[PDB]
Amino acid sequence: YDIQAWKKQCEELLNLIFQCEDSEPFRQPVDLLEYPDYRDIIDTPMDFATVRETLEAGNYESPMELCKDVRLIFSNSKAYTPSKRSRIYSMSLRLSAFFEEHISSVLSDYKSALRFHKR
Ligand SMILES: COc1cc(Br)ccc1CC(=O)O
Ligand SMILES: COc1cc(Br)ccc1CC(=O)O
Repeated sequence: YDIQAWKKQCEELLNLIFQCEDSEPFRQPVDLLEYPDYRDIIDTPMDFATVRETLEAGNYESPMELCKDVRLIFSNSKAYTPSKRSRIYSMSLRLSAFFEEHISSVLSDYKSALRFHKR
């Protein structure tokens, strides 16, 4: 029932994401020089370095907030892709499946810890 445990769990999950090849297009903000129309389609850019930095600065209050930002990386990829068969979008789907598979217990444990605290 550790209310703070999600933070290190998210740091470890981000380490796994950064280790894998599929995260390369999502590690840093999208290069606007290589994709000049990006901000015409995407309102809120997001990347894994920004998520990790927000976490490390103590600027997430819960794993749900981190999860909303990570999901924004994947929804931005889906919205910017010219095709559902594109290389970068296909990497985003694999990374999203891995992220969802691992964030589920982090969210459940956190919500369980808060319920126990409220008793
Ligand atoms: C992650 O942003 C993208 C998502 C998709 Br889908 C296609 C291209 C980009 C730009 C980039 O390759 O950084
Ligand atoms: C850290 O990422 C992974 C680790 C393992 Br094991 C399997 C799949 C992935 C996701 C991906 O490579 O897209």
